[PDB]
Amino acid sequence: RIYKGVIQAIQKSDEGHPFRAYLESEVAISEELVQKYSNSALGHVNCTIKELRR
Repeated sequence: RIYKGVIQAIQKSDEGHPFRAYLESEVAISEELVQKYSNSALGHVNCTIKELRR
């Protein structure tokens, strides 16, 4: 129930996002990137990307 990332959330396209708002997303990805480690469970693969976050 993401809720935040619902279907209507697509409306964001209508809001014609600026640009910097997306950049900040880097903080979100950073959180996920670390979560990607889960993929590393399969020996290792996504963990390699984690290196980016350092």
